[PDB]
Amino acid sequence: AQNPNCNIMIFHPTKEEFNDFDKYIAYMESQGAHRAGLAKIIPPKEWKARETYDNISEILIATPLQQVASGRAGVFTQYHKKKKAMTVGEYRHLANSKKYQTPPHQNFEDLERKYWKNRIYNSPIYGADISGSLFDENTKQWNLGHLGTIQDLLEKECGVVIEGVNTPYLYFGMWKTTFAWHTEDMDLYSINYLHLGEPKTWYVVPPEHGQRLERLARELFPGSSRGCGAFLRHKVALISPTVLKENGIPFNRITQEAGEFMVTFPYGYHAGFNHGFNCAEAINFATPRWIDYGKMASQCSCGEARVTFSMDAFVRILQPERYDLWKRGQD
Ligand SMILES: O=C(O)CNC(=O)C(=O)O
Ligand SMILES: [Mg+2]
Ligand code: NI
Ligand SMILES: [Zn+2]
Repeated sequence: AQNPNCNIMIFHPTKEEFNDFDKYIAYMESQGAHRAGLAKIIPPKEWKARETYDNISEILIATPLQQVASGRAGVFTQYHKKKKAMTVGEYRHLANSKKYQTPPHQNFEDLERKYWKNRIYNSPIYGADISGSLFDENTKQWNLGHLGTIQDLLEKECGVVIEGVNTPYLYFGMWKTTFAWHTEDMDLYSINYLHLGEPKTWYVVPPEHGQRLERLARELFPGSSRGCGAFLRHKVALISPTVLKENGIPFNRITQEAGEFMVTFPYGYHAGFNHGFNCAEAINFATPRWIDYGKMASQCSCGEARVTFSMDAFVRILQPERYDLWKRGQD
């Protein structure tokens, strides 16, 4: 078995290898990359997502989210308080202000220490989940707005045609903005490109060990666990690496820099934080190997997780027994 310790793998495709996205994903999996839950892909040196980022400041962040924490420094939840709209230029200036900017630090490890020590005492503002793309239409390789759609994959594998669309999302971050522990909707893959700015640190649990993380989360968030049988679908819980190590949960960590792709694999729980002002683009995707994970994906039916239009069909076709109750949650 390839990559039996489930280490995060880093790939350096050539420009020729960068042509066929599906083929490269399948290659990475042939080498065991999925066992980690997460892989990094460094694009060939010839490639670019677009010519410059000089003209992005007038993008609107219609609903910036203030991420307010509750709990202890290594075990907390976050809720999102909606703020008034602002442009990307306004948000950048905010991120760089004395109240929100990255503190002085020695290196990524020192910054990571400061994040876990101090995150809960601040409420950074995240421009998350903004439909759109920063890839130039002329970028033909690994263009996250031109990928094969999940509905087309389901149709090719299973023969059933379904409604729904699959488009990318932009994320504008600042120091301490945080993504809570989660897998993707329907335990899909994700791909994330860091277009510009400061790094993003990731933590990930190997898919084969995801249930160990779930069991710890039920112990650490006991009221949330009684409320919902899949409360990590709410995307609000944080657990630090120190706490994970204390409880024997297998995980790995890596820092993504501008110009790099990350791929998350089906049922790879991940969480992380931004180092400073940045912009990422991400989308879900599927492969033939996903289908069996999609059929088994947990679901939130308490009603909190409330998700896209296109997830309906995935539940309806892959999880017909659950359908009924899940749609009661969504309505
Ligand atoms: O970058 C972020 O805030 C969150 N991204 C992801 O969870 C992803 O790409 O799967
Ligand atoms: Mg603009
Ligand atoms: Ni994700
Ligand atoms: Zn729920």
